Amino acid sequence: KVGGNYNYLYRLFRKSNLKPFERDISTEIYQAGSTPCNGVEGFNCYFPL
Amino acid sequence: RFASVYAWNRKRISNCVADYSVLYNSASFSTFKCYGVSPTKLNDLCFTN
Repeated sequence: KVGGNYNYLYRLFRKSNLKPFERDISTEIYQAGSTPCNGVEGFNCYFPL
Repeated sequence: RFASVYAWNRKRISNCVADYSVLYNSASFSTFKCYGVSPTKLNDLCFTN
């Protein structure tokens, strides 16, 4: 649709790849740096979907 | 002092060993995109220049 049909999403980041026919709907932030994410991005982390 | 973007600076990095984890694990960067390369495997890859 015009402006984008944001109904659909995909996982952009994960700490490790899926096993065959695995599914992962978790919203926990992906970690790129030293600390845990504590619910925020840029602070060592980025949102995976 | 950084460059003015119309006169953007370039420096050759060569004949050296990198550790891009020192960069990517730091929290101070607001944006860290990579194209054709993944920011993690960047630390396993190697380059001519």
